[PDB]
Amino acid sequence: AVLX
Amino acid sequence: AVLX
Amino acid sequence: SGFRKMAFPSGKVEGCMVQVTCGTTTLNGLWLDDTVYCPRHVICTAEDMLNPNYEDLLIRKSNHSFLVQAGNVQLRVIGHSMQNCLLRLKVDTSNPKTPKYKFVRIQPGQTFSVLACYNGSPSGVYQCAMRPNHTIKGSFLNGSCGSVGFNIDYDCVSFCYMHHMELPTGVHAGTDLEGKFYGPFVDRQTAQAAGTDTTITLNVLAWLYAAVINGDRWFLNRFTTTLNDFNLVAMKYNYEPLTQDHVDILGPLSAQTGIAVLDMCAALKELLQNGMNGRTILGSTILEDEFTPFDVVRQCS
Amino acid sequence: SGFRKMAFPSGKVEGCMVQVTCGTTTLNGLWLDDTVYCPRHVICTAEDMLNPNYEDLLIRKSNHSFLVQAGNVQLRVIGHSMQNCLLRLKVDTSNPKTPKYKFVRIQPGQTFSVLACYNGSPSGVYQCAMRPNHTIKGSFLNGSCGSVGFNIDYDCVSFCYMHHMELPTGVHAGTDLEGKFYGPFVDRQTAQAAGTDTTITLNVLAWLYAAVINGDRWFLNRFTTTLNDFNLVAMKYNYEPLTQDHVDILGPLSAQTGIAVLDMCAALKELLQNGMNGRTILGSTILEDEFTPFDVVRQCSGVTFQ
Repeated sequence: AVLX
Repeated sequence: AVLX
Repeated sequence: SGFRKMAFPSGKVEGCMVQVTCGTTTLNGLWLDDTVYCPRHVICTAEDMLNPNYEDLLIRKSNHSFLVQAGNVQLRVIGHSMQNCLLRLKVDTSNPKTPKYKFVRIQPGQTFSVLACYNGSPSGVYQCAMRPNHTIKGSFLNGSCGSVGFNIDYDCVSFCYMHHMELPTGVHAGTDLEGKFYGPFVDRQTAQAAGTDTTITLNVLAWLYAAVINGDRWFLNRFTTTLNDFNLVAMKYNYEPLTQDHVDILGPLSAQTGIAVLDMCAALKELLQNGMNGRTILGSTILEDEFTPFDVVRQCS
Repeated sequence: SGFRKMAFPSGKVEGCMVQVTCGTTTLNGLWLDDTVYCPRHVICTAEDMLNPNYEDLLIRKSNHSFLVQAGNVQLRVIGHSMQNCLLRLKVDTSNPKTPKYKFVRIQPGQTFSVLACYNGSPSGVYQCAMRPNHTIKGSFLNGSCGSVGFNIDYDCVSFCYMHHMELPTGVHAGTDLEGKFYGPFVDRQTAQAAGTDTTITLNVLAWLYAAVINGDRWFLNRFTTTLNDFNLVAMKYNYEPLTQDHVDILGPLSAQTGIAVLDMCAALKELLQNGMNGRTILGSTILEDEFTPFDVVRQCSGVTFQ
């Protein structure tokens, strides 16, 4: 997952 | 047409 | 990631909305500096609506006959005049919430956000496109007239639409902020019909670029086409003809995806001829045409 | 007439959006009175994000290390702490634009508006639903974390979502305004995946009621179904099981149109097994699941907000  |  | 039918944030416009009442008729108005703009048909009664003469009706009014309210508070009208299908009311105080703004007339195929209002109060905001036949597929109940359509760039609001009418097919008609109608419609309650609509080809291509940018790719193919071959097909399906200017506009998205515009056109050509067959693109089972190239670039950066 | 998915007017929320920056990490914050809320992962620069010990990583930070920006104005941070996955900054100025508000945790299926922000600048607004699998299908780029979702009731903003991350499938995950994630998700750049999702049956039924309210009623039939028989069919099409609680929620829409919920369920069942056959419903070729029963009432009733 990408911390946006 | 209806004036809205 | 993701792709949504996105509207501009509506706050700067919310602070401009007011209520304009004449006798038993209430509509929304737009309050910028010391002027309130609203549709002129605010001065019509039931009887006056089949065939009003706004010059007659207007001359029979004074400043005092217009009830303008910002929220619960009444604004003193000290002036009035007509500019095409709009009424302009001068009031004796300025809207401190007035944004940097301008009035612009948009072209069919372009998009804008609508702040739907009733009694001067915001209800919702949605994004839409000006159809090629000059109508909007809006969501408007009784009393929504005077609601405005707009775009925002930096901190500047470009007002492009004010709502006036609903046509018998249930689509919507209005003017720019000089009171000039989009399309050959007039502000009277006679049967008026919209021209046959058509699909905004340029936007459909932009939306297919958006699809590709978000991983939806099945519709692409090895083929390419020429402008003329593409047009001969799209026109069979009631798609607007595509021009070189439109091809040029798709350039940046072309570069970003590594798909040539005419390659994307061939993809679209096969879609029109073969249908989608159960499949979806960005969640849709039909080709979306209410996103411009600039919209796609903005959202998919 | 017409029927559109609409966002709430976002002005009241726009007035609360600020910019929060730690080092080279810039994201958005929510300024209410003298507190700024934002994702705690703002404190992470570079690859800290793999398996951050936020508790300790935070202990090192000082107040002056947070650059909070509202318009052209830098807000002085005079306090900071963690609440679950949110950072809480206390600033020396209570936000003059603070609307009446409320923090709520919403249920799967429920809808809300999202004000997408970058560098503290509101950029776009759209309506969406909390999916049954606890994600949202949003549209967010880099720097959008801290963007919030919300509803409006009369004059009160109910904040219900703050954005934290994008999952491998391109969908999104985040927290309530207490910092507690929706779903089993955690805020680290490890491998996490969304569960299989289902169609929000309650909302489809609401929308079918919307269609009927708007005179779009060709799909209605003279039959009914039991709840169990409906679910047996609908679950094969990947629809959420329909409960008696859901049936009761549709009560007001059922009363208004005079159509019993199970009679409508029979319409929906026939629609699933047979398709539309070229026809449309509220102009859509697809069965819509992002309008709640309440959304339908609010819109068909011209509800406004003060």
